[PDB]
Amino acid sequence: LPQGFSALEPLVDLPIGINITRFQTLLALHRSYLTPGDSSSGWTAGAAA
Amino acid sequence: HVTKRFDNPVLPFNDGVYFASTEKSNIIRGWIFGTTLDSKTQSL
Amino acid sequence: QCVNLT
Amino acid sequence: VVVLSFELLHAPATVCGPKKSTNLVKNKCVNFNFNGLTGTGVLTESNKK
Repeated sequence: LPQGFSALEPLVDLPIGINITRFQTLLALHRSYLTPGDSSSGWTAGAAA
Repeated sequence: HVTKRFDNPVLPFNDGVYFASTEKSNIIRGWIFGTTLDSKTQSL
Repeated sequence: QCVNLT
Repeated sequence: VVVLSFELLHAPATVCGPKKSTNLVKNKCVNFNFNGLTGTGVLTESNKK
């Protein structure tokens, strides 16, 4: 990670007043002509950390 | 891709989460928030 | 609309 | 016939009545209400942002 400084500005505050307990991060998938294009184990993973 | 890295399990939410994502391909799209993660509760 | 990875 | 059901809950409210705006005035040590700040002073201008 970098050694700079963080200074996060607020985006928006939407007040929904619901209980939030669990969360999940939405990723995305890619289908190539070098893979079956199935929705199981053949897709382009990409690089992200 | 090498192998087959795609971890993304369910994780508990604690007050304040710092999400730092190093992206060049913008693979991460959105996030979901709720309690039971099914059409049985409200979910954002 | 559900399909699961193996 | 139109019947209105007014509900007031413990979720953040998001509908309410309108709000007025007053004429611009300078050089007076008078009272002002900016977002709820009731203050008394001369409303001069400034250069800083």
